Amino acid sequence: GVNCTEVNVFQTRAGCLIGAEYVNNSYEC
Amino acid sequence: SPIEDLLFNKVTNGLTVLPPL
Ligand SMILES: *[C@@H]1O[C@H](CO)[C@@H](O)[C@H](O)[C@H]1NC(C)=O
Repeated sequence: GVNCTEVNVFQTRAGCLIGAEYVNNSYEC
Repeated sequence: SPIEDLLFNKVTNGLTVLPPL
């Protein structure tokens, strides 16, 4: 839950993710 | 669904809240 503008970046609703990109397709997780 | 909408419109430091999966 941190809008990491004060610290590959993708922003989820659970926070921001660093180190992982975003993929259009979906698979069982 | 309309019943789902009617149900939805009836229920209202250091302590974070994790979002559901
Ligand atoms: C993070 O901050 C920017 C600018 O303050 C805002 O536009 C953006 O919506 C914020 N992120 C989220 C997930 O709300």
